[PDB]
Amino acid sequence: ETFVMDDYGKKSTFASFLPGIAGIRGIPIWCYYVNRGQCVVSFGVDNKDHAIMEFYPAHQAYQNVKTTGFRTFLKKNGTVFEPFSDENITHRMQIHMNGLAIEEQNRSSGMDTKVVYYTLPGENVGALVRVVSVTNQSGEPIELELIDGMPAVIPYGVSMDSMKNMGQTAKAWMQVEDLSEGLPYYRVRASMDDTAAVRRIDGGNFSACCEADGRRLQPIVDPSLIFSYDLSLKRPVGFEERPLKELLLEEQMTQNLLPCSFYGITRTLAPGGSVTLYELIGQVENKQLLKEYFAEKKDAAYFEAKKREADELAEALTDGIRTRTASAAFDAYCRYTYMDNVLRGGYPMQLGNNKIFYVYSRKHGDLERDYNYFSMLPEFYSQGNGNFRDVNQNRRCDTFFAPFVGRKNIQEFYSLIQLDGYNPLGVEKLTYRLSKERAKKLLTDVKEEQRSALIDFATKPFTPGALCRKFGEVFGDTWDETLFIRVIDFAEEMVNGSFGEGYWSDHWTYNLDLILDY
Amino acid sequence: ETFVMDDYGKKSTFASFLPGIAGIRGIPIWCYYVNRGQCVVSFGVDNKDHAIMEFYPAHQAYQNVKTTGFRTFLKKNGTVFEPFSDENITHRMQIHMNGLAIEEQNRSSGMDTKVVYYTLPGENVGALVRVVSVTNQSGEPIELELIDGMPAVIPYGVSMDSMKNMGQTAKAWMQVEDLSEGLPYYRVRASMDDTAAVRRIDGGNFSACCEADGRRLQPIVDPSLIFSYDLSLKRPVGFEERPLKELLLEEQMTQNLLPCSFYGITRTLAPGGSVTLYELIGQVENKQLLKEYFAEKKDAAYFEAKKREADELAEALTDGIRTRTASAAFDAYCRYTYMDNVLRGGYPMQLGNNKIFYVYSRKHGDLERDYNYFSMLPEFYSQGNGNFRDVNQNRRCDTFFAPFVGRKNIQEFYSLIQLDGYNPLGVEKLTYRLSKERAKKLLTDVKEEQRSALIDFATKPFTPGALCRKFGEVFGDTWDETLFIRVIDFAEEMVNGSFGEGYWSDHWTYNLDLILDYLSVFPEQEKEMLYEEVYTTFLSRINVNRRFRRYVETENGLRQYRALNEASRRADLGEKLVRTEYGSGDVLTMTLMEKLILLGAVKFATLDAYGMGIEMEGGKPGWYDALNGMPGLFGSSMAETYELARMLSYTIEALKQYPGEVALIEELGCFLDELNLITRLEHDNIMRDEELLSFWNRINDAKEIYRDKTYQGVSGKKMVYHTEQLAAILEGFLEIVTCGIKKARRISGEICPTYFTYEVPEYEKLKDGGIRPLKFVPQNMPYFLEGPVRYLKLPVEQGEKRALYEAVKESDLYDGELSMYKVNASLADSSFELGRARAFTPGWLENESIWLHMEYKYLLELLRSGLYEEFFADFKKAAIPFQNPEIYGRSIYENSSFIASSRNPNPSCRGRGFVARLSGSTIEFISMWKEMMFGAHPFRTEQEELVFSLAPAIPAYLIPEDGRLSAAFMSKTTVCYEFGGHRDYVPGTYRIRHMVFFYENGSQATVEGEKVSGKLAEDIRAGRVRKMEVAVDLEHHH
Ligand SMILES: OC[C@H]1O[C@@H](O[C@@H]2[C@@H](O)[C@H](O[C@@H]3[C@@H](O)[C@H](O[C@@H]4[C@@H](O)[C@H](O[C@@H]5[C@@H](O)[C@H](O)O[C@H](CO)[C@H]5O)O[C@H](CO)[C@H]4O)O[C@H](CO)[C@H]3O)O[C@H](CO)[C@H]2O)[C@H](O)[C@@H](O)[C@@H]1O
Ligand SMILES: OC[C@H]1O[C@@H](O[C@@H]2[C@@H](O)[C@H](O[C@@H]3[C@@H](O)[C@H](O[C@@H]4[C@@H](O)[C@H](O[C@@H]5[C@@H](O)[C@H](O)O[C@H](CO)[C@H]5O)O[C@H](CO)[C@H]4O)O[C@H](CO)[C@H]3O)O[C@H](CO)[C@H]2O)[C@H](O)[C@@H](O)[C@@H]1O
Repeated sequence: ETFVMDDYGKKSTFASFLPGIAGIRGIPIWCYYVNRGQCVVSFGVDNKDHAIMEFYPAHQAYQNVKTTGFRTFLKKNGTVFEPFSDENITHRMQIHMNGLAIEEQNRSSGMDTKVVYYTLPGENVGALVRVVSVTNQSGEPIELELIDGMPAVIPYGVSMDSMKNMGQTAKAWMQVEDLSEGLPYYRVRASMDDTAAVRRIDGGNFSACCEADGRRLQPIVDPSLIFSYDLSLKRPVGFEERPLKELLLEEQMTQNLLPCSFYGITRTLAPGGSVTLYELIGQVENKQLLKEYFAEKKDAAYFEAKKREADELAEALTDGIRTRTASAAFDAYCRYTYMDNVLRGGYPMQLGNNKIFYVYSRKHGDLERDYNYFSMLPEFYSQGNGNFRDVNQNRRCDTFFAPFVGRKNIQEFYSLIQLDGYNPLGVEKLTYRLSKERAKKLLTDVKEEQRSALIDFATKPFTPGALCRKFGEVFGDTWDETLFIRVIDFAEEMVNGSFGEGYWSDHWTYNLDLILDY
Repeated sequence: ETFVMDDYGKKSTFASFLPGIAGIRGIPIWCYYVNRGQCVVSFGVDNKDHAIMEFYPAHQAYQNVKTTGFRTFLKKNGTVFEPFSDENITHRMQIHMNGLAIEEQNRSSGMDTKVVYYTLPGENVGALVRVVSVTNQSGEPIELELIDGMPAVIPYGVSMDSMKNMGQTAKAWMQVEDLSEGLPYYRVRASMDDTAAVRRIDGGNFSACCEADGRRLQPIVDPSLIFSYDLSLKRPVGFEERPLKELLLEEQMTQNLLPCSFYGITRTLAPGGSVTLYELIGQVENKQLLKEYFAEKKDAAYFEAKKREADELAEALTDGIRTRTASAAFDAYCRYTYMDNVLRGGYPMQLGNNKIFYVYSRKHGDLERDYNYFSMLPEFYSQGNGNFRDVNQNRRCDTFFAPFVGRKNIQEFYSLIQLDGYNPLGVEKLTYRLSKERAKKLLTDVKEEQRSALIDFATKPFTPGALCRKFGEVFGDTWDETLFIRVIDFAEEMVNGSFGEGYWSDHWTYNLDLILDYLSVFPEQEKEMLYEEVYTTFLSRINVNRRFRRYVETENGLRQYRALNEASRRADLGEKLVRTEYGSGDVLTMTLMEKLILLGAVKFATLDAYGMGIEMEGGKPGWYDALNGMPGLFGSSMAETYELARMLSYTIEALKQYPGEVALIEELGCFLDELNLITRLEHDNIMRDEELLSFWNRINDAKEIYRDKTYQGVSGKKMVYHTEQLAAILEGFLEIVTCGIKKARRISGEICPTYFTYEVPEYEKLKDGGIRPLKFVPQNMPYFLEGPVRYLKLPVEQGEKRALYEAVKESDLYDGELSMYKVNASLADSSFELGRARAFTPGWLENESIWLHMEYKYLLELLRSGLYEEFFADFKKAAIPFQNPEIYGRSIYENSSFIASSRNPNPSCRGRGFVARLSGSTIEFISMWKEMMFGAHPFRTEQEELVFSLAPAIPAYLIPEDGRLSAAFMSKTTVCYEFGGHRDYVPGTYRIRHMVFFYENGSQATVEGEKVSGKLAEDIRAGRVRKMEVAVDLEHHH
């Protein structure tokens, strides 16, 4: 069920990505990786211009993975080693359905390193969980000092074109705050553009690291404390010159720089011992939500439960094509193909009692499809728009797997045919609108102050995720789902369709297949 | 003359660039470098999207210099070393005037490496020459295999945005051809864009490497043959695994890849031996030109001659400011400053017999000014366009160095002033056009086939470089320059000027400096300059809205956002001049006096309600560009008021000096009469009142009437006047301005203010839709250094200026530790809508930093006022050449935009320059040097007779032990002094004994005393004297 590659550093290069599914009640993110270094290039939330790690095409991703990617440094008795930096040392790679784990077995230094990547499922905050473990395989106790983190974090509010063109001047707006509390907040001082909503940048990027006991660690945001005069990020000269304890006591730059995030601990490892770290890198919209999320302590059990939930999510999503044949590769390929088809087209689900909804759909884009401008919705019940041909083809055999769909697809794709035989290119995401009298009749078990806001929001067109977020923000934390179900059920479907760019001559031929499949 | 830095890898980072001058007959290129790796980041020809090396900002340049920059690999008996990769190994760096050389001394491997960079001068093809030498310092013979080249070459036809966004997909169009011939050609297979001219990409990038013997080498274009699976370009795994000889025999990729260029040789070096390589990386437009260029073999003598020519080009360009003082750093800084000023403004030269041309000008841009879009012309007689303010300031002292220029600058920069007082932002490059009959008459000694093409090309507008290129392409290689000279001479000058983006409120104040600089050399031409009818008027493009319609009400209160009406937008291609008969007659001509009167009248009657500042109604701020939101808050500036007062005083003096008759257009005369009536009516009310509204309404109504009447067209009818009425009107205006300045000084405090910001609490809505204010509430602003700098120009007594200097020294504008003058006080207590300046950290960019331009302006104003001792004391400490190179973190011969002050939160960055060089302080330093070496007025006029005298003022720390100082006067005559002691020779404390003149024909002359008048002065001003000997206090003692 898993694919294992040995010595991926010396093999041919390829680019892949995580599925980025956070479930019904999660915030999805996008992450791409290559088979070089620590196998992470860029990731972020929503579309571009909101990326925690700078986005690169495939060539630049291959060229700059080992410098701007995740970095891990070790020191064993005055000598500094760097895992996943030398291809001669044996290393391995595993590709799960919804995960990625790599490891290295360095027989010279007698230490093993394992890194696990997965997306945090089913939480109000979208982030990328990262677990790092180091095991001592020598025969004597050792004194180990570890540093691990990301050397370049793009502050919130910096556009991609700005970063790639006017980067030197863009450093005037960069800052990092809240270092004493252990939750650094990366955002711009003021809006880059010369328009309204000045000093309105409230969202930011956060990073938190903790051990098994659950206590957070003091971060390092000044790259000059680790590399000193070396601006190529190739040698940790500062780490070699000075002990880790001294570095944490030194004053750090917080403004007019490109901030980083490194966490360090000091430990003495007995033979057979191990050290584990847990990290969370994500993006929020205000400090209040971030503070509320960390109102309860996070520990190892929480992270392992989240990892199991993330695996089970994909394993249950792709449970409708399970087969058994002579070769397991065939059924593994079948499951992967079904997952990809669901990811591109959209998984059908039954919403309310008479509505049909599609989730996980997105405008695809990757390190090789760099000409596209991908976009995702960072809220509950994630969905996205797409082209006509792709969505029409992907939903060809949707009735067979989900009998309750019926003839929704046929009506949807035959109502987009104009009187002259041509059809619009775009198929926008679903939305719902509620009338006046029905809205006033349904809302009879709520306070007037909440009722006014709810009836003002529900009348305008909305998406289910936005409705759920508004429900939460209005009712606090002790609401009921029956009201949401009734509002969705009594809502009215809103028509969809965008003209796009032009008229093709082959988009009309993919409907007889739907008719025959039904 | 050269700056040497040791172990530049471990020092603080900085960014610089080569001057990129290829001479008159060369193709210039642009190249930037940093103090990391091999010190080359990106270079190319023309603007961006045509770069051989990918362009990066400063941060990315620092981060990726060691990977995408030039790479050198060595192998000594199975072990691979890489020079300029480890900072522990000793290395050195030298910065020449027009070159760059680095070296490394590796005592472990016992090998030395030296790399030299320079631009190829005076050739039809622009390229970057690179010389690499390796010397064996061991005691035994070694077997050396060398590989050197560039790992990433951008094929011709790939845009920058494409490379930085869609690079993975863009590799489908990349290819490399002509590998057997040894001249690889990098270009795209077809045009990237989906438009016409398909398969028309003919230009490309080429690289050629040869040894001393002149034979070319087989290149390597596949990076996978050197790095193998290592895609990070960090380890040459392929080179380590296999010998060099085997690599050259293997098949290489030529399509669907990012090509590189590596050259390799194999040699056995005896102890003390050396190996040298020469390279050429450039860009052409067709293969035929490249083949023709390499029709003759290139060898070591050719390259060394080219290097000597490149050095001599700069050494001769900067030969007009040569001096000799106690410290060589001072004269080196003077030469560098003059070179930078020439590079930004343009070197004057005499083209043909009656034309004046400027070369080497460009739209500047560098790794730190990444927001600009630089552009250069890749042809002979290189030139470029620029902004109005920068070009106007850079050519302030151009007449002194080049007497033959005359009054070209004054006419050029006064013909760009529109009838409403504003001027276009852009000043495009010069161009020429030839008529029909003259073209057919001149071309009578050429074949018909060539004549048709020549007369078809010459009629259309053209540049001299394009004309020379067409001449060459038509005539082959055996033409004559007399035809080109005659065509240039008989060509007609074409008008220039582009509207740009918007209207500022400070571009008009940099012309009195030009007038005074011209008059300081030709004191007897004043009347002729004033009463010459040659100046034209630029045609306005956008007219400003009325004051009532300029106000928009928002939630925060009443604002001033709308400033221009789009309904009256003009076309930027129809006409660039103003004609009589409402646009259907001949070209309108006005005298200089009329222009001065119009400027004074228009800049008057624009004062704010309180009558202190001048409204910035053009939608843009003044000199301080960071506060780009001030015009939206009813902003006003006192610097414009001071400049207006100075200009009006000068105009009054000029009118009272030469009586006569002055003619003005009808509208200007009516405006002057109405303004005189308003002033005569409300002078009494102005004196005793705080807030003035009726005066503001009357003057704004008159100005609006005049502006709307004159915008749509002006008749050629002209009204005669006299001098007494104009003198009286200008005296009244000057009195009003002086009263306003006094009121502003009373209100502000101990230091003269610089800006004001009003807020109207109550307003009345009109029936037509406009908004009529009822009252204004002034608000104070933090102190700025520009205020006192402008105020020092006014003619006040010495005591007030000394008190102002003491107050400024005691105030917060004077940094304590650095002993320099900041730009402004704390802005943290002002409104948040001021602009981008409020979003910057204090002590960084234009926020409480040390701006060299304003500091040098203040020092120059101190010098001109007569505070010689204070000027010397402050210049000893605030000058760039006197700074500590370690703290400054840069060569002391180069300027910077600003220096971080003590307010910077990071202590380690306090006292370091930024934004490379080419700031506005170069012209300030040039003026300071001129007035310090020769005095304010070398030439005077009395009873229509020229008088020549010198009044130098040199501080004690510049006179050498032998007491001899030399400087270049008029860039042709050398003046040598002889001081008899070590003391400050301020004027009034010394007397000149005698002077000796050396004519160019060998005759001598000795004039006793200090005053020389007559034919000797005429010869001196005409450059007929080669050397002078001036003695102060007789001979020199111990
Ligand atoms: O055969 C292989 C595949 O070919 C594909 O066709 C490609 C075609 O789609 C591509 O078109 C280019 C446009 O995508 C490109 O779009 C531009 C935007 O990128 C730009 O905005 C970005 C902005 O998103 C970012 O934040 O900032 C950037 C810097 O400011 C900014 O550039 O806006 C532009 C203006 O709106 C917009 O045009 O524009 C290019 C130039 O016009 C287009 O060329 O072109 C490729 C090369 O020709 C094609 O290969 C097919 O679609 C695939 O099916 C094939 O598999
Ligand atoms: O106080 C410090 C200094 O501040 C400066 O003000 C800065 C201001 O000039 C800057 O304006 C930005 C524009 O320069 C920028 O221009 C855009 C172009 O870059 C773009 O074309 C490029 C193209 O050249 C390249 O080949 O491809 C690129 C990718 O496709 C493409 O982006 O075209 C745009 C549309 O025409 C054009 O706007 O645009 C930015 C966004 O509008 C502007 O912000 O902004 C800075 C930050 O606000 C200012 O600091 C002063 O000028 C200096 O005097 C000060 O020293």
